[PDB]
Amino acid sequence: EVETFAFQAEIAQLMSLIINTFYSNKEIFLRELISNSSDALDKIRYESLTDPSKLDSGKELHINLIPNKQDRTLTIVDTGIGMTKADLINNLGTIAKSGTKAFMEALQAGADISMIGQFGVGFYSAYLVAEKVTVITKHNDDEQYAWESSAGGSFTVRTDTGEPMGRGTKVILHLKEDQTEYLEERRIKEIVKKHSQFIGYPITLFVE
Ligand SMILES: [Mg+2]
Repeated sequence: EVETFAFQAEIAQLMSLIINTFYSNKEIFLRELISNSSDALDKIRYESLTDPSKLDSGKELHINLIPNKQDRTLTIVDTGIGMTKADLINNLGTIAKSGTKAFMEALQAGADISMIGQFGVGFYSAYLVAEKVTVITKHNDDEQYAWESSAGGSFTVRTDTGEPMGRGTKVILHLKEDQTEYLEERRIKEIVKKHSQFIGYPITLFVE
């Protein structure tokens, strides 16, 4: 059973801007996703100080980057806090609406795409390089869900029956045809070194 939801207008506009604006420095998408993973890992870490039981779903806190040329996907996996169904449908868009308006304020008033992360909506930079984004996520006390969107104003949520995750998030980037460079090891390495070198969690770049 797949449910289909409309993005809030403001979020749909943001996604259209990202997809349509001429902007050659597409590589910033990876730092934004890794940053989001790091924040999610911080979050489970501090929540589990006043509730150790939140770590029963997994104690390891790390990030995997997994390229698959056969599927043409780049997956950013973390064991962070993950996201509830209530997050995926409502709470994320509630928070993102304000940060989206600030970001588009600055885009005309002293800014370029590369500061999208300072307004909490860096996730949507994924559409610089991905034609479709699939997000698998598992939060404590909720089930595992698959969120999916190829933009166009809508997204889907379903219960995930695939490989169970324990706790965390997988962002699966289905790369555009002309963006397979982000499957190449040298390229991913270069980008992580340039923009993500001081993240306080292990980042494992899988090979192949
Ligand atoms: Mg929305």
